[PDB]
Amino acid sequence: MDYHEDDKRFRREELCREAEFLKLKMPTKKVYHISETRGLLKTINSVLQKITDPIQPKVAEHRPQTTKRLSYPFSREKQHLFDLTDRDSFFDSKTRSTIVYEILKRTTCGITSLLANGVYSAAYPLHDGDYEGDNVEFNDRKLLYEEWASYGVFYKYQPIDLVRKYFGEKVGLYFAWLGAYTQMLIPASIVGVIVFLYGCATVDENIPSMEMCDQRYNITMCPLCDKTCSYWKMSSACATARASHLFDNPATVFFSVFMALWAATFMEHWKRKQMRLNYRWDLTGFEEEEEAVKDHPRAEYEARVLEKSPAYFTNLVSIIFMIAVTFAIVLGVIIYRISTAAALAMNSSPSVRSNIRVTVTATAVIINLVVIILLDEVYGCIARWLTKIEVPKTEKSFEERLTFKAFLLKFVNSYTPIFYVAFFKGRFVGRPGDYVYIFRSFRMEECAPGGCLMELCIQLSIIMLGKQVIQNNRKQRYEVDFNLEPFAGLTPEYMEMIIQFGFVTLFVASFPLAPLFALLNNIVEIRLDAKKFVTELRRPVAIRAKDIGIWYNILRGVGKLAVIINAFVISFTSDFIPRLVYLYMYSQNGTMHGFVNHTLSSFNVSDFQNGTAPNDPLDLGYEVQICRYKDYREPPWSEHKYDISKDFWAVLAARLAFVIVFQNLVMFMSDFVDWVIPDIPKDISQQIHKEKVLMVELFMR
Amino acid sequence: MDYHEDDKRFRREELCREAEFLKLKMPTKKVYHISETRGLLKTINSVLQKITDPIQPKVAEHRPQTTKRLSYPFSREKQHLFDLTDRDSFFDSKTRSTIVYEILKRTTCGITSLLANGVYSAAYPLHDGDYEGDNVEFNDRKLLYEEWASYGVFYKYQPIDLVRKYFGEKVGLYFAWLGAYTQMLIPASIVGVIVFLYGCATVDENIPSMEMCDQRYNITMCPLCDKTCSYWKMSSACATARASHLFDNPATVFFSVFMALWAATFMEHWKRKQMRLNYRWDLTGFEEEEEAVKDHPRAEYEARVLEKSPAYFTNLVSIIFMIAVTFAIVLGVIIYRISTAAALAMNSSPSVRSNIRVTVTATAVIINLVVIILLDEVYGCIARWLTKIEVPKTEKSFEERLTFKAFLLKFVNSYTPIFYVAFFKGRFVGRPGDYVYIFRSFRMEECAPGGCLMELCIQLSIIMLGKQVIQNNRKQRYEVDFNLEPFAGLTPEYMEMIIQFGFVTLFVASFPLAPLFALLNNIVEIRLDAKKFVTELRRPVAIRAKDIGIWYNILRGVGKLAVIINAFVISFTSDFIPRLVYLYMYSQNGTMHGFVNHTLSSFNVSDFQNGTAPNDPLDLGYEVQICRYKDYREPPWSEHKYDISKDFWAVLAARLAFVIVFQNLVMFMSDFVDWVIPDIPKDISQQIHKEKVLMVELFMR
Ligand SMILES: [Ca+2]
Ligand SMILES: [Ca+2]
Ligand SMILES: [Ca+2]
Ligand SMILES: [Ca+2]
Repeated sequence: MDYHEDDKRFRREELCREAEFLKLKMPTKKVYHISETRGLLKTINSVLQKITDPIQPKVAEHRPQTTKRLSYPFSREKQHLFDLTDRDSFFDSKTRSTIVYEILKRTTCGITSLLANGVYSAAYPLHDGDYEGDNVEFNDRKLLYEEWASYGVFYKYQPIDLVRKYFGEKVGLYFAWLGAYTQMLIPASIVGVIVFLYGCATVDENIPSMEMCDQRYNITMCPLCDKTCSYWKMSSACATARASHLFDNPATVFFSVFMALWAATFMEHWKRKQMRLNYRWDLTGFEEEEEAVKDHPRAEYEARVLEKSPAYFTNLVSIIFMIAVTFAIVLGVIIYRISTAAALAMNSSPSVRSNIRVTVTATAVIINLVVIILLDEVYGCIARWLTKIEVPKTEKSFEERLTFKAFLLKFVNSYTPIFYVAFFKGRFVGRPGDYVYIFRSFRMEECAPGGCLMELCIQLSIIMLGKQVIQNNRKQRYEVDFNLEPFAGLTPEYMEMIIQFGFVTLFVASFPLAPLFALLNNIVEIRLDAKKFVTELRRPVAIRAKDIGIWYNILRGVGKLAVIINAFVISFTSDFIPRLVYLYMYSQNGTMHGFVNHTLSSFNVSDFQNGTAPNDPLDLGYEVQICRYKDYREPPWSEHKYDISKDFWAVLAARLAFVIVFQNLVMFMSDFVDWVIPDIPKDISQQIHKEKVLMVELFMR
Repeated sequence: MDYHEDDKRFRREELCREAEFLKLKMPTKKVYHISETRGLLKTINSVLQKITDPIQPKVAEHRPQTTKRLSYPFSREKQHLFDLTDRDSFFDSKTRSTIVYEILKRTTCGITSLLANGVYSAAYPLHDGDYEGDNVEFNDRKLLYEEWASYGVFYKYQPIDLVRKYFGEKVGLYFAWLGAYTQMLIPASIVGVIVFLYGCATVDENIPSMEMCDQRYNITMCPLCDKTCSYWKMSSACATARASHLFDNPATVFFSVFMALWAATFMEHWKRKQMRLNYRWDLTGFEEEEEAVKDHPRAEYEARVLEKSPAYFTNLVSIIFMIAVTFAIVLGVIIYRISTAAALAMNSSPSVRSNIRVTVTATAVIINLVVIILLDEVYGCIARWLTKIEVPKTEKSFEERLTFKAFLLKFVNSYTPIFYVAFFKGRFVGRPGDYVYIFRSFRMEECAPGGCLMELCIQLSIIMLGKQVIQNNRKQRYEVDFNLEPFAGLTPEYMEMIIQFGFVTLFVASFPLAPLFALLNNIVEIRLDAKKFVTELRRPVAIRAKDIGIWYNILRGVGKLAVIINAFVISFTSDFIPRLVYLYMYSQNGTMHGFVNHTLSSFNVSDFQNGTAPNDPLDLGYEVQICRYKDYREPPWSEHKYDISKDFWAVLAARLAFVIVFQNLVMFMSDFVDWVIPDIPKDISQQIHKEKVLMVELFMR
């Protein structure tokens, strides 16, 4: 049981002599202000860095950090830059660790240069006591384990003041943002359940659904593949049409508008909440610019350029990153294209005879998700290498550029198959008179029969649930925390949340119960992150932060892109605009009767291109003469046959007009939601006004 | 010649006794810190308010206001909140007037309550000396008259430090913004002249222009009016087609993109320039919130609601303002509709026989501009009355709400005829088989023959030049400034500049030399505003300001609306998308030959509706059987005649797709221009860093 002390570093004790000299030179600089104690356990030494009482005001004044006062107006104690009070244990462990880390970073041979050189293996603070220990005494770690880091306390609120008090305000800000996201997902999940129940309660009487599942019509569709498969009855796929209505009803369009407004309201609710937490924790912006130490490779680079005496190199690095992003996009496209074929071969190998084209698609999206998880680490390493060779000036810019590059790579390799299936999947394929052949021998495949909106939503389901699947399916203190996993950072924990937010905002024009899945994921992910921070990972160094930072701009950009993505999803891949066009232009009775016969276009089977027709035309029991495809083209009994008709141009014009109306009106409503809701709450403003006039009154006398 | 003194107020000296008692009560409160001297000239007294030396540090410390320091690092003197230096005339006239006005506003019976009550006619400062006076001694007013307020010094730069030193920093900020606007209009004007010369150098060989001005084709167009006029040859209007190419060439589309980027660049340049001027003048944000005195009607309202013991009343006021704005819109539409008819009757009264339909349109837009100038004051008074009955809490919110209401009313009544001619002018009229009749007897008019883009640009020309036309076509001091016109405010001077900016950004997709007209207007308007501020108007009270305020948000909103307005102008009223559609879909040779025959649609003259055909079908010398209109409809020799064909839907789909592409790409490029250009300049940041570390170093010792 070590005494009350602070951040400790780990040495390498058995060139080696130069490393030992560098390991001993800095403690000689630490003699004046840091106490030390060495320890041997079996073969490797370690050192301790307890700091003394008079040096806490020495560093707490040069770096301005807040301190609670004595007076309590309205039973709420005020704060000040420094207050001197006896029984000096009021400096909690996070403040002491921050002061010691600032001492380590300021004193040169910074501690990061010695850690990257290799003379120091690690430098971590120690957790206060132990969690779930026998006969422990009022531990903050134990309190956070029993009240916050438990699966049986998931419904209760989280002690955000306690997690700020223990793991600092960056981890506190992350958990407050995650709690705000989880709390805002509840009304979206409720409305999503309502919309899904509306879809389930209407699909029985949905007129296209009954027209497409009806027998005695005997409509024979076009083969949709090469000479391997053949003509298929449309009714044989209309069970997909029963699943199709649950995702493209007008309630889903209202749901898209509601989630645009919900993303806006969440953005300014978090904008107010971060100012509320800034009022609660620290409003001092005295941490001024150009105070962090520069990078040692940056120092070497500037020494080199002053000896040999930039923007061009940084522009070249950004260009290389741009072709890297384009390569990632085309790589994701080709990975999805080969993964669906690999799943098709795997399912056709033992002749399972599913005859549903859903289990094979689930296998395809599962192996695609596996490959995406495999290349996520590759893209992270590529982004880190690209950012390190640019050698930014400070650590903050280094972290922000690494964050930007990693987020763009995660965005492209996590949304490339979904953007491929949603938009560029079965539109560029031509008429059955003549198809388009990529590499002059392979046809570009059409999507799922009866509508690949079902394919899009099951890919969304599997990819969103895969993140849940991969997570759900005599000794002294210093060696115990040495056995613990080191703390990496909040950046990969923000990455998955931002990707989930992209799923929630970008693709609920096709999946109304995505907020429900996101809420069910976040409910257990809050407790998993709590258990990981309390039990497994080492104590974070509690770096000071004011707001979230770059991820707020990332959320704003995702929300702005979600408007145009949702508009394009509703217009093009949702098959809702053609229903409106048939209802208001071609109905002739005011009802949606004959919509399926209007959408389908005839094709004479004598006009295939060089044996593309199937080898078995008698599989249906009759010799079919005309198949029906879906492209809005002229019938074969016309003067200009297999040509684009007026209906295609009318439907396309209506789709583009709806994109214009949706995008403009939804951006205007989001701007109105931004304008109405103030950034600063009125109560926080009157409280900070009262606090500043009360401190002026107190310091007047 | 009065001595060195400050702001003086004007009394009413011959109930009257109560007014006299209120006029004498407040000078008794002025005895302690203000000196006074009374003066009679013929019948009315006046008072003087020279302030004493010890009161200047008393008020200059409670309200933190700038004071130059003695030391000059890099030949630039620093700034501190207060410095004590002998020869106390370093406090210039604007600071003394501001201190005296703050004294007047703080001391109760505020000075605005006594001025609105009626006991005080005016309260104005005196100009330092006189301009252009004989044997004057280094006057700032004289220096600004010969160096800034003159028409012979228009090419030189303006002394922005001197105008800040004399009329304060609000007038300085207005003149700096006007100078930045004039300087940024120069490259836009150069590119506009280049684009206009490109249009002039191509119109000779423009294939639609030669096809439309060619003889021997003998195309007879539809009557385009009621039974009054008759069929007209298209060539008889193709001189308008020679003017039409100068405004809808592809250089104009590139010009629209260039002005979107130019508006973004101007916004970021002014954003940097206002921070530069903030560094030069004052960076202190110590003027905290809730320090201004509340309104007396607001005090009466809160006293009433506390005695009798809001959001509903404010919402009702905003609703009344919304129906007021809608009424202004429909009023502007009907004013244009009756003004064109009034001009037509006025021109047809003496039988001028112009036969050009341009002089009558110029008369229509001139009288429309006259009516708009007439109702601008009406809308300003309506906005002031609507804002005053809402009784806002402070003066700043009162001015901002009055500004918002006045700007919306100015926007609607200044852009309603232009938005009417651009978009809703000749599109809702039907085919010549059957027209639409408003009020069941009057046809909705078609616009000018050969293209009403010419009508739109001549209306833009006249409305933009009308603001230039209405502007170009033994005694002591206190009585001299009493004879001068009182200072109203910078709000009406900002209104015309914002309307000019709306003209520059919203409508250069149809008028490429609008920045040239704006530059030629601003060149003389800077000098007229300078002469008005120096010679005619009284001295402003020099209220402190940091940025412009609401007008920056207004400029941002105008620039954001300009993207979609320009996209709709290029797609719908520019006739550029149909040229692209004919070139890439119907050309059959790759050239623009037969475009006029493709756009025009035939109509049999046997199919007019109830005598709508003209009374004189033999005016052209032949009995015409088929006229040609412009609606993309099926020919009469068709199974479905006079019906919308495939070409209309294709052209409409291309127009909407171009609106989508233009809006999305142009907003992305504007966001990229905002993102690349930093808000704070790097040199200003390094200088404020150097200044703060040097003041820390000085105050350390
Ligand atoms: Ca996590
Ligand atoms: Ca807001
Ligand atoms: Ca003016
Ligand atoms: Ca910027």
